[PDB]
Amino acid sequence: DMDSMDRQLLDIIQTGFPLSPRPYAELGQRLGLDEQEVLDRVRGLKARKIIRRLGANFQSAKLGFVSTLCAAKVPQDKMDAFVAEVNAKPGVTHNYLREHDYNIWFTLISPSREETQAILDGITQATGVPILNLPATKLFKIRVD
Amino acid sequence: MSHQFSPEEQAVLRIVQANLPDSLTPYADLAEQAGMTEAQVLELLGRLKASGAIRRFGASIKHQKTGWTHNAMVAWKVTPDQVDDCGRKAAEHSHISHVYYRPSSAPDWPYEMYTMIHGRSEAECLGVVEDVKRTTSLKEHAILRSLKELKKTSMTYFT
Repeated sequence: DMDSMDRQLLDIIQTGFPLSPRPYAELGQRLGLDEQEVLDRVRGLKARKIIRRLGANFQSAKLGFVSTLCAAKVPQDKMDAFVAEVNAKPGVTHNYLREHDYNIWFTLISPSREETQAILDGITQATGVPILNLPATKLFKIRVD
Repeated sequence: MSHQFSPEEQAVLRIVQANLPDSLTPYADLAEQAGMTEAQVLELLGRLKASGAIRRFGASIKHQKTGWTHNAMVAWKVTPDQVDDCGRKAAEHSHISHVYYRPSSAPDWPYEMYTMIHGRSEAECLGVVEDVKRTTSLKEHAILRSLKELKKTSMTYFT
């Protein structure tokens, strides 16, 4: 629930918030609005949680980072220890208990394929549980919208 | 990160990965916190936006036109000759958001084509599984139903 100027503003700032010294003045000139009103409107939409975040979103691969999907057959007696060693890694962003023999599925991001492998080997060493390192070699569909 | 960026550049990037300073001149505020000029801030952000290192420089909004809910992680058996064909065909579906090919040398894990399925009711997700079976050569599969979300975090590239 907002006005057409907020819809036009959000249509611009989603593609690109202006990379200029006075960006709200640049938005004001494009929208036919006073510089301060555009700041007021952005603050309001942020406060109402319509704007989640205003900043940079990176493309991991272009920063020299590699990503993988990891899987393990975790027995009930090793569960709490394994889950804790996995979650203690900052490179792990997603961890899930899944309905299969391979019941622990997690994402691991790091600067290289060698560092990711050393992290996985380090986990196996502490828990006694082997891990499948499954990087993607081909991408057909990706969600960001 | 030290190999691609100067300490000052990394300082700008540590802030922008969170939020832009809340003012009329955010690039001047970035410049003073990092030990750079405003023009240098703009050149760094412009360079990474141009190269694609910054996929998006702006606002993250609540969804777009998305409601809820049901997710379905399904892994399929695939031979090398089927890969591109099955990949491209499975990805043409509206209810699928992720299609990955992840080779596996593990004897007890023969599934390598991954489709992330969406929609509503459990049966609608099972329906897209039937849609993939009629529209592709993919047959044998494993449904990896989420039982518990153990960690959901965002990656911090600049520490």
